[PDB]
Amino acid sequence: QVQLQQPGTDLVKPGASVKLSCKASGYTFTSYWMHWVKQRPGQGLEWIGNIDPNNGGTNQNEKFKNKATLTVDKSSSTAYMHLSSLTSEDSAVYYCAIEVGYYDYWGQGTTLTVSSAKTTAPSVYPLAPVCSSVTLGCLVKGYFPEPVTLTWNSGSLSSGVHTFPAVLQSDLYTLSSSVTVTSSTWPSQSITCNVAHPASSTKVDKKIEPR
Amino acid sequence: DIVMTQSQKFMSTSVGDRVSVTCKASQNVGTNVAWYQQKPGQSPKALIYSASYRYSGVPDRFTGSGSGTDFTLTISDVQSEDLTEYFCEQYNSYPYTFGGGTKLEIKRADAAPTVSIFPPSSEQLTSGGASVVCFLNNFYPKDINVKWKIDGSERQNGVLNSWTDQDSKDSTYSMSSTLTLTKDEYERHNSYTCEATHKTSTSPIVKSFNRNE
Ligand SMILES: CCC(=O)N(c1ccccc1)C1CCN(CCc2ccccc2)CC1
Repeated sequence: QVQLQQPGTDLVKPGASVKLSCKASGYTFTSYWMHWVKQRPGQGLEWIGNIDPNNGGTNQNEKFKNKATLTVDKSSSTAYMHLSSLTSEDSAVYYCAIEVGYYDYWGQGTTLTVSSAKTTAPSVYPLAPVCSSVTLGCLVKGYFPEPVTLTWNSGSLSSGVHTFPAVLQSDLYTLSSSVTVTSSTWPSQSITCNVAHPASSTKVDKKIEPR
Repeated sequence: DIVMTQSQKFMSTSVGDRVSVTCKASQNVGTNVAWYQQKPGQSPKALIYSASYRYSGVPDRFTGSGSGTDFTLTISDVQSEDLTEYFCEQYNSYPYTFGGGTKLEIKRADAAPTVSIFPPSSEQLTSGGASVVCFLNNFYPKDINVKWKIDGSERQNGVLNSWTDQDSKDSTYSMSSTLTLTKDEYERHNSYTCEATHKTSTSPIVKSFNRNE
C-alpha cells in the first residue's frame, strides 16, 4: 500500500527556515516524481514543483524560486521541502503527492503556521445537558496554533457529530463539537470527547457526566 | 504562466440533477487537464486525468470533456456526498497551475434547527471563565437569526458564531453560538437564553436555563 507520511503541525517564527518532510513507503521510491502543493487558509491550490528522486532533478514554480528548495534522501525514502525567510504569507497546508500506476496518493499535509505568537494548550470542557434524543458537547477553548483533532469515543462514535470550525479571539482559537444520540444510549453508556493538540503535546479525554 | 479560470465560485443544484463545472485555460493546453475533489479539511483527491479519463475507483457519475481551452467536469445524479470543492489543473507545461475552485451547493427541503443550550461546565467555572454554548443543528436553508438574552435583556458583546459547511450526509447546515463571560459576570445573572428564528416557524425556538438549577 502506497503511503506518504507528513508531520501534521509546524509552528515557526517569522524569518526562520523550516525543512518539511515526506516519508514514502509501499513503492520503489526512485521510480516516481514527487510533487509538492501549497494550500493557504481558505484558498486554492498552488503547485510548488516536482522532483525526480532518482537523480534529484527539479522543476519549480518560479513564484517560489527564492523560497523553496526540493531535495530527496534516497536511503530513507524521504522528500524534503526547505522554505526560507518565512512570513505569514507562507502559512498554509503543504502536501506531497505521487501517482503510482493509475492511482494518486497524497500525504495528509503539514499545517505550517508562521507567527510570533506562542504555542498554547487548550482547556477542554465537557458539556452535559441542562439539569427522545440528547445532544452533548465538547468545548476546546484557547489554543494556538491550529489544528486540533477531536473525536468521540476514540472515533467509534462518528454519526450525529458536528465539529465546528475554530474561530480566532485575541490570538487564540476556540472550537466546539456536538454529538447527538438516542436518550436510551446516554448516560447509560459512556461517551467521551478525545482532544489532541499536537503542537502543545496535549491529549485529553473528557467523559460527559450528568450535572 | 497559464491561467485556469473557473468562473463560478458557487453552483446551485438539486439532488439527482446533472451539473457541469467549467474551466477555461488562457492558452491551449491540449487534453493535459486534471480535475480534483477536496473535502473540507482533507487532501485533494484526483478525479480525472487527460481531460476525460477517470482515475481508478472514481465513480462513473463523474465525467470530463473538452480539449484546447474549454474543459468541463460533469456530475450526474448529484448527491449530498458531492458537496465538496472542485479544482481544474493544467499540467501541459511548467508551471502546473490550478483553477480557483468551484463549490457545489444543494437545494433541499426546509428543516427546522435542533437547538441545545449548555451552561458553563463545573471545570470551567473552577478556572474563572464562563462560556455558554448553543448548538443549532441540521437546518435548511442557511439563513438563521440567533439571539442571546441574559436576565431578559439582549446580549451581543462576547458572542462568537461558527458555521459548518453544507453537510455531506443530508445537505443541512449547523451552527454553534458561544457567549463568553467572566465568572463574575456569569454569577451576577440568573437566566440565560439562546433563541433562533428561521423560516421553518412563525415563532422563535427558545432554549433557556437558570444558573441556580
Ligand atoms: C498537483 C500535482 C499534479 O499535477 N499531478 C498529480 C496528481 C496527483 C498525484 C501526483 C501528481 C499530475 C496528475 C496528472 N499527471 C499526468 C497524468 C497521469 C495520470 C495517471 C498516471 C500517470 C499520469 C501529471 C501529474
